[PDB]
Amino acid sequence: PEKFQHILRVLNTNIDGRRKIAFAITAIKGVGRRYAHVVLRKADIDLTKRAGELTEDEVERVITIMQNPRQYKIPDWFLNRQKDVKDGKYSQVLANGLDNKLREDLERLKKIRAHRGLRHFWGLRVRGQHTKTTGRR
Amino acid sequence: VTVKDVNQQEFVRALAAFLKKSGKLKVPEWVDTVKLAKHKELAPYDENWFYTRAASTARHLYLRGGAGVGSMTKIYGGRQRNGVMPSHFSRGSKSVARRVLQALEGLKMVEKDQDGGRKLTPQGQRDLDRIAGQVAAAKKK
Amino acid sequence: TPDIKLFGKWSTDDVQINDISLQDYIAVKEKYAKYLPHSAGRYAAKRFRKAQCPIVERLTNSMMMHGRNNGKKLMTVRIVKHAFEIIHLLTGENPLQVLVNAIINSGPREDSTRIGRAGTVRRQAVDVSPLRRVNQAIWLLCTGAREAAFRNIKTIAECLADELINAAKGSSNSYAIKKKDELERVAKSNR
Amino acid sequence: PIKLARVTKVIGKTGSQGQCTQVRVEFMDDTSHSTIRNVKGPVREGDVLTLLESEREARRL
Amino acid sequence: RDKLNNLVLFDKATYDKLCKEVPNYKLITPAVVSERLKIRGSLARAALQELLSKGLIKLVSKHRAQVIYTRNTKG
Amino acid sequence: PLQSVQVFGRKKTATAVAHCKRGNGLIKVNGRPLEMIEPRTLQYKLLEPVLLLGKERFAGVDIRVRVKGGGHVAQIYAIRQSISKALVAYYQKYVDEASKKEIKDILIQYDRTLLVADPRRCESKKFGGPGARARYQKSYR
Amino acid sequence: RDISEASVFDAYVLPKLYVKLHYCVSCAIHSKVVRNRSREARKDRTPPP
RNA sequence: UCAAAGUUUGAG
RNA sequence: AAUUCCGAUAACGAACGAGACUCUGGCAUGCUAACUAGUUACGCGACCCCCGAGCGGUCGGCGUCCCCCAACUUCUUAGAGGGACAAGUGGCGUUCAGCCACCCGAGAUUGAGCAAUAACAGGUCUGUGAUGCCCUUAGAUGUCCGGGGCUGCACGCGCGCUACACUGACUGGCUCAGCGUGUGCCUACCCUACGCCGGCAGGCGCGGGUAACCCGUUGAACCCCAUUCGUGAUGGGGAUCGGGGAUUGCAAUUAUUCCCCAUGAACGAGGAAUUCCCAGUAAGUGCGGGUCAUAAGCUUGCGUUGAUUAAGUCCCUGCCCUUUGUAC
Repeated sequence: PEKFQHILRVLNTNIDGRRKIAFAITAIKGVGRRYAHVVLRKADIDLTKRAGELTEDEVERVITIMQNPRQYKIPDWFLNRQKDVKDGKYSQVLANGLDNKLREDLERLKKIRAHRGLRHFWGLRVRGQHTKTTGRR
Repeated sequence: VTVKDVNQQEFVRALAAFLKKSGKLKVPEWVDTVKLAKHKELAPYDENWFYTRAASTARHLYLRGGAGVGSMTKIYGGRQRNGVMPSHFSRGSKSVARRVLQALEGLKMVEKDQDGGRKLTPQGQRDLDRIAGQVAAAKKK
Repeated sequence: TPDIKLFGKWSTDDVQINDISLQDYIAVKEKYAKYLPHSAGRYAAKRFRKAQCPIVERLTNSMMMHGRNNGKKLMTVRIVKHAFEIIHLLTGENPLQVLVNAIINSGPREDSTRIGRAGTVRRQAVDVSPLRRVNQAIWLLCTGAREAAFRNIKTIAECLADELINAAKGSSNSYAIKKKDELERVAKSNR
Repeated sequence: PIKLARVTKVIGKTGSQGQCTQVRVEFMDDTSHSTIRNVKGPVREGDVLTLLESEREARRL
Repeated sequence: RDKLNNLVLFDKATYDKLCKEVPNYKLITPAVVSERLKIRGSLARAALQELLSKGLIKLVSKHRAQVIYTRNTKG
Repeated sequence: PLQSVQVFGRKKTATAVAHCKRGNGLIKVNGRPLEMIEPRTLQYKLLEPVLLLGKERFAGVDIRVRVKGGGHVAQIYAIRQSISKALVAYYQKYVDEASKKEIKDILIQYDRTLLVADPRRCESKKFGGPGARARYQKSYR
Repeated sequence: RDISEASVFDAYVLPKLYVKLHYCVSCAIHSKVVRNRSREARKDRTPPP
């Protein structure tokens, strides 16, 4: 049923309305089938709906939970950026914000010329895996 | 007509429903958020899963008594994709099996037996056996 | 049920084989045709033991193929039953009769053995054993189905049914029946 | 013209790699007639080959 | 060659096609529906579940992996 | 005086121990009817003997069965054996040896496995390969 | 027997074909017209039976 | 009832 | 299968191997057997609550609660015997050695272990308080402490795992193994039930176990049964990396392992080439042992699910005998 959206634009990313909603959201950077399913279950949604249904109030309602997980009892654990060094915050990042956090960490260590930083800088395997044989590109 | 006599799949369904209709189990606050084991990629689809697990738990206890949490994990066990390394057993969630057992304790479906663990309790034995009768009188099929 | 066994459902009796040669190596009724196409059945003792195995079980076993589906017999039995259930809907008549008819007209009647011939490989064409024709037919068509059913939204069972139908019929549309006519034709081309 | 041919006597397994059984056959239509020919797969004394040709009759290979 | 773009909808002309055509096949599996129409697969399955509850198609078998249906049951 | 006959069937490492008894025809296994057991595609299997003989023969003969060990499919194949052996045992010892032979014939002509066991069993692995006959890959160059 | 069934002549003897092939040693030895032999056997000049 | 198939540490 | 036999015979009679042998597997309602097996069917002596059917009796179901002054040994364990020998019938065979078939019943054939002569300048002096020679021997090539390294990455190869999805994926549910192993130690520690705490990794309490006694009816996986998904690099795949959290440790940074969220690469079955394998085998599938404070993508064992194809030949690759040629 429901003849409306089909394609959807949220948080600078797109989303397939033609996809099912838990598995549609995940197309945003910083939300995975876990966190999506949670974010929807807090929102109280017929998650058997496609995203090409779902009233625009509802997609706003989801987004708000998604951005503000701790206000809606999405607990500690379910958060990609916990106790994040730059300030004492524990939260979930989303979209290009995530990517910017990432770059600020690899910057941070590059600035510290840390062993990990350097191996990022050099474009190596960083989590001390062997490299004689593998990751050849 | 006891419960052993019945198709156990379609039993736990009516048991859970029974446990839903009563409406005094004690589903915790996590439920929504929690995974259900280290096995699982995801949480359950059936949102009212707790009712289902309790049932399966009680219906096991009808079958094998004296079964603690540890017991419950090993039963609620299975495969553990470790991705690119090969697979193993993983023990189910301790807490969900503890909470289920404490929830059936509060119902007085179950009771902690001597020699440790839980055995399902007389008043409980009633209920499971009662719904077995229900299912057997569903139809000739 | 005590005097006559069905196959769960299907009629064993009134399944007529036509080719007096597959006859005896198609095992669909001596009298002995069974309920299930499972059976511990050690028909890999002696050379021809295999032939007295029932053809449905033979097919069942073959189905069970490629890595994943190794020793997954139930998995494959379920298939065979569904294909049969589909055949009875689509075609009607006994799906056993249709399966049989496939086997008959699907495996080759002649084939090209690789003889050495000096060094550069040039074959001569020969006849094929009746058991060889059933083996082929069985695996050809079973493979045909499976090869169809990869990346398409179609049940194994369904494709298995469609193959068995288009093999039973001289369709030039089954992977097998097409494969059969290739062989024979090559076989002719160095007779 | 297709003909069926009953197998009277397996002679011996020929073929290069050990394959094609050299096989003596009665001719089903008229049992008096009898070829020897080579066959793939397991054959045995008494069964029926479907020969497409029926005028070829191999010997050594 | 192979690229297929399936529907996920209660989309008028198809919906007519289901309710007219589909109950005069002898095999009514969602796989058979998905091929005939350009209908998803999940969509098909549910549609064929609607038609069953309406009564327009017979149930053959309803197994984990594959559901079979039929023509009305004429006479 | 009671007509009790404990008999067993076997497959791989499953011991199905049927127990025929002067009763009123139950035939139920571990503790539930044959209609379950529950690999279920293999149901007809563990009905076969009953279908092949008919309820006439089993009629006044109650059969409790116990299984352990082996796998699912084996276990079935054990009980399959077990009861049809046990019946044959029952008839021998209490009914009459003309009847036993009549039955035994009607079981065999269907399948020899219903009475006689598969001596087959899992063949031992030798080093230098993952299994018995298979070896690990040789490299050469 | 194919021929003698499709003969015009009642009975008929059927003729023969007389050929004195000569072979050079190599050619004999190759097409197996003659093997090699042991030091004893070499001497014994009876034809094969 | 015969396609092609050349070579081999100085380092004991 | 066998230089295994029959037989021929300037040979005769012997020796090793081979076979016999050992372990193993499969047959024993026959024997000996049991509270560290089962109990086993009983008795139901019961409990037990409506536990159920049922007006009530009589049944169905187990949990168990049971001891011993019940009754055994079908299942269990493991001893000692038995048991098949091509013995029987029919073929084929000098009507010898044997081969084929079939009956009864495992059909000579379950699978390992051991395993000749003479070699190889195979490997090992880094297993040894086996050892010649040589070297060093206090500013050490002895030893110990700290630190690093053996993990370094334009690259090439070998065993491997995981994949490429729909015969699938997830999510619930149902449901069956076998070999083992285990603290109280040769130098410091095991296996773990049960109960609480934590989403989880784990934490904290009490118990049993030198073990058929406890872990442990080892309640394994795949499989089965419903879920959704729907041929889209898609929820197939899970590499890469960010953030946090647990434990092992004297210490884990070059991520010891473990959990969580997030990230989401190649890969749509693989050129030429080649590996392994014929019956409960391959393959799938899990679980033990080994190492092991921490611990398996390896291996060494175990079972569970369980095929296709052969039953043959010397084409290739090789081997064993005969004769032959040889300038090796």
